[PDB]
Amino acid sequence: PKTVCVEPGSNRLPEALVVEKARDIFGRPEFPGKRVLHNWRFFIKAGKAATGPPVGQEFSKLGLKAMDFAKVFNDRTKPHFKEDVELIVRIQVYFDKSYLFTIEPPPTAWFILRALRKKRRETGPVPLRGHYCALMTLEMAYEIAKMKPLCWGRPEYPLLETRVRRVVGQARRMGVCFIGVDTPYSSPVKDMTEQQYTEECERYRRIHMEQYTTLRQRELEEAPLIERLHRPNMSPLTDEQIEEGLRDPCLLDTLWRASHPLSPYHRDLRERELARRYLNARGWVKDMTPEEMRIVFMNYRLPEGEKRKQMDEAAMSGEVYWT
Amino acid sequence: KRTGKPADTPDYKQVYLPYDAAPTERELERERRRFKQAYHGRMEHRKLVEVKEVPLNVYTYGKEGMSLPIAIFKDQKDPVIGPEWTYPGIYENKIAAQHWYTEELFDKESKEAFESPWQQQILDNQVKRRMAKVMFRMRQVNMKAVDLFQKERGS
Amino acid sequence: DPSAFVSDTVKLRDDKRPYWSRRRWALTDKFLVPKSPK
Amino acid sequence: RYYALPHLRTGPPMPTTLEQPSGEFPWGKFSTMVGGTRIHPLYRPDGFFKDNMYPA
Amino acid sequence: PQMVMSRDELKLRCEYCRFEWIHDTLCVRCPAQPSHDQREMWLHSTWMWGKQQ
Amino acid sequence: IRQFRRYGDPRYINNEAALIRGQWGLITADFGMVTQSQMENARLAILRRLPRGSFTLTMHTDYEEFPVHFAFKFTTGVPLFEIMPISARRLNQAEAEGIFLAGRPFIPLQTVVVPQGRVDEYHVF
Amino acid sequence: MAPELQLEYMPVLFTRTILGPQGGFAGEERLVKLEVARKYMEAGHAVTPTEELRRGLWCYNPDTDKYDCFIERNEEFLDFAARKRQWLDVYWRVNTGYLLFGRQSWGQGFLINCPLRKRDVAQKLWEQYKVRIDPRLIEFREKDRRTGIQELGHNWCWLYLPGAEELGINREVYDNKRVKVRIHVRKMNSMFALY
Ligand SMILES: [Zn+2]
Repeated sequence: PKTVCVEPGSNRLPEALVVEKARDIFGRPEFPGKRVLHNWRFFIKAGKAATGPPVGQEFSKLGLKAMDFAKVFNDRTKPHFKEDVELIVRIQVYFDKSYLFTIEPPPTAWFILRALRKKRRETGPVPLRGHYCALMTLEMAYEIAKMKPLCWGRPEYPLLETRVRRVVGQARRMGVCFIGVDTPYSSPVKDMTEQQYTEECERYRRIHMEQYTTLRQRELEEAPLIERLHRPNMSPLTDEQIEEGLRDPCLLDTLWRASHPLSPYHRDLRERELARRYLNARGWVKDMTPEEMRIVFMNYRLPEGEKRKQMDEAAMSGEVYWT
Repeated sequence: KRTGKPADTPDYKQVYLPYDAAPTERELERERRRFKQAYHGRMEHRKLVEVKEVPLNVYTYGKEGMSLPIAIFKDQKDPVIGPEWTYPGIYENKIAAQHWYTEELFDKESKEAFESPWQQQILDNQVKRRMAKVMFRMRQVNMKAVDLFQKERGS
Repeated sequence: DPSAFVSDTVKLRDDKRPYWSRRRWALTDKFLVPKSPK
Repeated sequence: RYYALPHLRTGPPMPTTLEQPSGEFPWGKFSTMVGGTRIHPLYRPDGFFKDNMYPA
Repeated sequence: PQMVMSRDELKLRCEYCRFEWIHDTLCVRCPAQPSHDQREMWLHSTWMWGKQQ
Repeated sequence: IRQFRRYGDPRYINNEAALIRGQWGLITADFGMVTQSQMENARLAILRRLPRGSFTLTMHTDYEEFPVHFAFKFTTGVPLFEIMPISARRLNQAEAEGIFLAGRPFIPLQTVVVPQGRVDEYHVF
Repeated sequence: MAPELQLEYMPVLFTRTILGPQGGFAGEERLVKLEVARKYMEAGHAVTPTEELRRGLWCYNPDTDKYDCFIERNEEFLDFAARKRQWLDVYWRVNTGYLLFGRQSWGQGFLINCPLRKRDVAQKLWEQYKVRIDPRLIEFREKDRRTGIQELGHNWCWLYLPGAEELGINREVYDNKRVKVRIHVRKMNSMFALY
């Protein structure tokens, strides 16, 4: 009867406690900016760090005593962790033979094998066998991907909907079949008719699209400025046009000036018109009203809101160098 | 490799039930018999294959109220799968993320009919992977002649 | 007008293989075994 | 009997919609750089670890 | 050094293989692993007209 | 039976452009005579470099054999071998040529690697 | 009729579109040799042309692979078929033919002392196979563009047949725009030669 959080897609991050203690165990020692002579990666169980064969031999290659790393690691990792969870420990060794290790949640492969209740050597690529391994919903892969961000400081990025396809991809690569995908339908709901299901899905998916759009919107806002500048598509160009615009600069850059969002500085009718006619001279796109030129050429990987913001005169009229 | 793999296989815990109406074994049969075969590859190579290990219950499998044995910390409670619409762009991914031969996406972009706006991005990242494959060998060939498929293969 | 699609361009010098570049050397490879008639 | 090509009633002399596929493996001129690429030195690509790591 | 039949049958096996000229004859020299050395077969460095065509 | 020295004489250039169904193929670039034993050496040496999981090698042995001893008399543009896919594996020309490069030398007359479909003999010759 | 006198070649209506010099395209009436006409007819590719069949016929598009394509033969189709035939007639005529050349060769390496130009490829085309074409349509090989033809034995060069996309010619020939003209030059002494 219970349904925990019913809202349009606010289950994104894991809960508070996980994020917090993971914030202070999984972490980044700041890069000292020395010359790194070793970049190491290990698989080490939570409570047990050994001076044994991999890490002991590898530390004795530099003449370093492995006991200290093992001790700091064990003291850091023994509380807070369920047993038999293998962690990725990345040790960076600089030219002073001073080092910095990072601790990271298990490989995605581990999470996939656990979420499938599959131990080692039960799972392989499809053409190598010819039969799929265990079914998986996209629901599960979202909570596998929840666990691996780029930076625990900001678990949001990269955005979930993207990095899910990574996990889905790896799983697929393992021979895992899927539900919503790899098969024509989605796992059957008991309580509803099919048209109910699909009419749900059509509104939910577009709600998701809006949310995501505003997410990468503010995400782009946080970034340095140069991305909100002008990178025109080269796709509308007629290939001979592209390469002959590679043979000399003036075509490509007059094209850049001709199609630019109307902005206080770049808005001039005098130099813009003769740019358009310089392009029409050599037979670059000649059917264009300037206002559709500001459409066909615009940064395509640039998100929606800033792109309609740039296509508009008013919202772009406000930004001027004051003094 | 044996490293980085689970040495123990904990189990599924079913917290709450996704439906208020319990299904007949004849429903549980007609659903499970639907999932035993599935398609592999998307193109003129399209092969019906058999799926090993299909869960007893289809309704109760991944869709809600199940806790995943992915838990990591000591105080970590097994994550309980929430409702569908609560996961961002999941319906979108059901369209977007699947096996795409490049040809198949290219003709979609040329016909200007995309199933999803993300398939744009899916396409470009594909192309990049292919020419990445090109750029690598060109860096390897630069340093020495690396001759493709001249060596004897297997034993 | 036949001259559009029909090409008479006599190429005076035969373009050689770029040994002065390491990568353009290997990429331009003509895989061939010469055979005297029997 | 003598045999001679029929006149051209409609459309181009050299086939367009009916075009045969070339028969060369279509390595793009730009995908594998060998020759035939005329690029103004301003636009030189792919220097990502050499000169294009310090752009402009 | 192994004598290849023409320039095309030349190839660079090492990181350390170079192209080099021996008096108009093109060759490959390896400062390490000398078994890598390849001569494109051609006239002897010293030939007269009656002696070698 | 007991045909004279000149019979099934290869020395013409043929008008038929071969149609190769395999993904790649090996084609005779001249006229000559090839013994079966040679074609089996070529067959084995090719098979070695083929990724057997994704591929199958089709040889065309069905042309007439002529007395010498029994061998084949080949015109220009006759198909010999075919790389036929069992899966989605797609070879470059580099790879194809690298593969057939193994079995080429055993075949006494010159050969060219040709892509799937009708041989374009404006490009090949 | 009689088993003795057998019709040299017998008229046929084509349903599929067959590749070679004997085979026609779909919906054309042509008389071919007995052997090939029978092996076409029992294989369902061609039929014996009764009247109502001349008026319309069931042919086949290779995609659907059943004879679903109805083409009725009217004036504006008949003319089209006449042109198409008149085209690939030239095509098959030239490609099957091998034009014999004989000439003078002095000195050592195997050379014609008077190399062939484009005008006398076109010439022999007329003289032998009565193929009348504009000689500017002929093109030579790269190696022979500089010297003319000039080498003894087997040479070939390409003839460009311009118009067909309109006759919809594809896959029924070896390629759309070209034909390989096969030349053979034989050295003869002053008795039998010219030039
Ligand atoms: Zn070497």
